Amino acid sequence: TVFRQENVDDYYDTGEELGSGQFAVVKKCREKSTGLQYAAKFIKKRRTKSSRRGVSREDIEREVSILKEIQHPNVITLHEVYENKTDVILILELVAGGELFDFLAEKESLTEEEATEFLKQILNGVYYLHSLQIAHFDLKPENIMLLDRNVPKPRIKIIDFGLAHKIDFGNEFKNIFGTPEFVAPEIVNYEPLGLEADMWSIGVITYILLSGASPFLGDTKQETLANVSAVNYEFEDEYFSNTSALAKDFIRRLLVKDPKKRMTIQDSLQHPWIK
Ligand SMILES: Cc1ccc2c(c1)c1c3c(c(C)cc1n2CCCN)C(=O)NC3=O
Repeated sequence: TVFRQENVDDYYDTGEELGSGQFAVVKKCREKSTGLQYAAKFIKKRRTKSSRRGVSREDIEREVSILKEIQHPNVITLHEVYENKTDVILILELVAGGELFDFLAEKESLTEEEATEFLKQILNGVYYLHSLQIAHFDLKPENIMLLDRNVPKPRIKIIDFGLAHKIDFGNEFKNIFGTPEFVAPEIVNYEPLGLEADMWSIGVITYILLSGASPFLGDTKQETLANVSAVNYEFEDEYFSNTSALAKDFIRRLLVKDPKKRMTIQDSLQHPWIK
């Protein structure tokens, strides 16, 4: 697909850097015509099959494709897409609030009820995504951003659709992932994937949201992958002493090895802990 060929620097005033990845850099920017602030994600094109650097066109095309289809309050919105000889620039909505977990670290421990306030927003967004048969495939704290952190009840936005996929009938999908600590066993054992994987991550995220401790993070990468696969974790009284029974039951119904037995996003919204 053909993207905007004009130089992004002709319509935007690129500036400060917000974050860096192996094949991408996101800089803050200001649109010249509106004076509005956005986020500029510079994805490095592979532009040479043999090369293991840069991202493949197919992968970029897919993220853009999914992004273009998204339109929900709890999901980042794609503004424009430019490209030149080396990069594909995605002008994304700006979540000036930064990471939800950084904002939370700056306040007194949230009550379980307040924690649920944020989690619900996450669920809403994932509810939208799964309703569109789209799996994020990379849900993790760092991808839970805040639109504005200087407001009564800050809004959360799910970002990074680089791993997102359009789950369609007819053909199974084997593997694609990131951080072991947050992926589901299906991903670890390269077994067929689906919307269930996102639900697993949700359970992992709520667990951290409540205890502040990761449920599967081990000493070595291998240990984590083994912890996740063996689906072994615990609600050690040290961290889950002030955690309701309903809270734990929610996490339990999500941290299930067998996908078909795991709670669906529809179920989670109806769970008594969420009410
Ligand atoms: C205010 C702020 C700070 C850091 C940001 C971002 C925004 C940010 C943004 C986006 C992405 C993909 C990465 C981003 N990062 C990198 C870190 C993501 N955990 C994005 O799509 N919008 C952002 O504001």
